[PDB]
Amino acid sequence: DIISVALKRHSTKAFDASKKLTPEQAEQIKTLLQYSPSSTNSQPWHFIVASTEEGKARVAKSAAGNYVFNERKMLDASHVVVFCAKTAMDDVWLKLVVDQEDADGRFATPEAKAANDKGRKFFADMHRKDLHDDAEWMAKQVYLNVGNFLLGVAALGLDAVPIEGFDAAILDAEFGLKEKGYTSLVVVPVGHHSVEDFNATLPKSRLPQNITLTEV
Amino acid sequence: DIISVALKRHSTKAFDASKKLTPEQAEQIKTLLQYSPSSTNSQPWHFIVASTEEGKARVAKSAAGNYVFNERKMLDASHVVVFCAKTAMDDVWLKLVVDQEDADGRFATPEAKAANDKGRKFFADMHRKDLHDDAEWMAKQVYLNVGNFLLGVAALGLDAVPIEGFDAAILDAEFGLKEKGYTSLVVVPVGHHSVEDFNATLPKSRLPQNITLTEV
Ligand SMILES: Cc1cc2nc3c(=O)[nH]c(=O)nc-3n(C[C@@H](O)[C@@H](O)[C@@H](O)COP(=O)(O)O)c2cc1C
Ligand SMILES: Cc1cc2nc3c(=O)[nH]c(=O)nc-3n(C[C@H](O)[C@H](O)[C@H](O)COP(=O)(O)O)c2cc1C
Ligand SMILES: O=C(O)c1cccnc1
Ligand SMILES: O=C(O)c1cccnc1
Repeated sequence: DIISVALKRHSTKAFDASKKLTPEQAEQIKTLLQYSPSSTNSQPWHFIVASTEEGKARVAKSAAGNYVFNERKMLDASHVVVFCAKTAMDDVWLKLVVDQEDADGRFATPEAKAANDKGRKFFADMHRKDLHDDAEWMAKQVYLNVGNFLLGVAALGLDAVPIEGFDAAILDAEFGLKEKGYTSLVVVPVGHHSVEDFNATLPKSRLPQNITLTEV
Repeated sequence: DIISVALKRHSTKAFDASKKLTPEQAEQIKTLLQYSPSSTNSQPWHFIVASTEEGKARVAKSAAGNYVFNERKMLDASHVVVFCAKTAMDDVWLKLVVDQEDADGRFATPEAKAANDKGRKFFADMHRKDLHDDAEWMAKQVYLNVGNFLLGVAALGLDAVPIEGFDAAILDAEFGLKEKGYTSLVVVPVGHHSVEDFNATLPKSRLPQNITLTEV
């Protein structure tokens, strides 16, 4: 069943502009985005969900130059999700997280809450103060969300395609992302594929496990 | 249904060492590892699946020290997956990939294969030659694999826990990954939680959508 989803799922190359998500599906994809796991529950992300013609047109502006070939996808799909990562890990965000966990009832005592904050604060520093790779660290969490989203959407019976071929400088500018602390990394149009999706009937291809997998 | 899977899964803090994956499930998680999508279908990864007592112990060594809280999870879980990313993208691997799609029958003509090879190399060179984010780029694809794997495993009725808290240098050394061209990124113990898993009862917590998601 889930393996069936994983084996039949595919990157749609063309969407049917007349096929939309049901209001229920639309709510579900947002839930998928929100509840993805992340290191220390950092959730260093922001998402832009374009579902209107005007909204999608703005996103598609990022599909120019060498990426015009991805424009149709953004324009024709039902919903287009823009996965964004924070550009820097700050204490105000760290406090926001632990406070949400607290409001959600994950701490039986203030010291348990302090212990959690110190733990998160410890790995955040290791990345920003020591390794100096917090941008990459948070960007990795976003991709993990993307991975969770792609399988999820497929299990909902919806078509989608993860997109890296777009101009992030344009996309960020179009939504003032940098001046808000974020930068776009991946774009994911969602909907139903059209008869023009040649990849819907092509066999899936992956390297043999004897190359990529070792058992011990 | 898959939404329920997303809302119900949780990071397992303790596993029951007596609860092993069935031969079928052990095979499904590998299928899961293999079929994750990736940019350009480059599949810049290698997986180490430890299931014997000795193998899991070797992986566990990487958690000794400042990551002791993650050590038990690695010894008690039925299967422990180590997600590794290629450390550099070489033309041999690009050759291996495009030849697999060919063997799997994704190209109807030689020009199609060449055109695909050309497109894949254009983005590979962009990352290695122009952006020099070659390693981070492949690492991100591995995380996308992780995200897909965590949802999939959960939908399989299995417990798991993503782990960044481990010494990658130790792990890399134990399995001679550096000379092999890979580096460990995240460890994922899979199995069934024991009554010791205090996180199986705590409520899940996530930041509000009114701050993380913009609709247009
Ligand atoms: C992070 C990421 C970015 C990618 N970019 C694009 C893109 O810009 N345009 C496109 O047509 N496909 C894109 N792909 C789609 C596929 O090339 C890869 O998912 C496919 O070759 C492996 O196939 P399948 O997804 O149908 O299973 C990307 C995939 C991932 C995971
Ligand atoms: C890449 C990554 C690394 C993480 N590392 C660890 C770890 O080293 N130890 C641990 O106990 N939990 C670890 N977590 C689990 C989380 O703190 C958890 O994903 C999060 O707080 C949200 O809770 P949930 O997974 O139960 O939904 C990690 C999560 C991700 C995605
Ligand atoms: O999310 C956690 O608890 C965590 C993440 C990285 C390292 N150690 C712990
Ligand atoms: O997988 C692709 O086809 C792809 C990935 C990144 C950028 N452009 C195309």
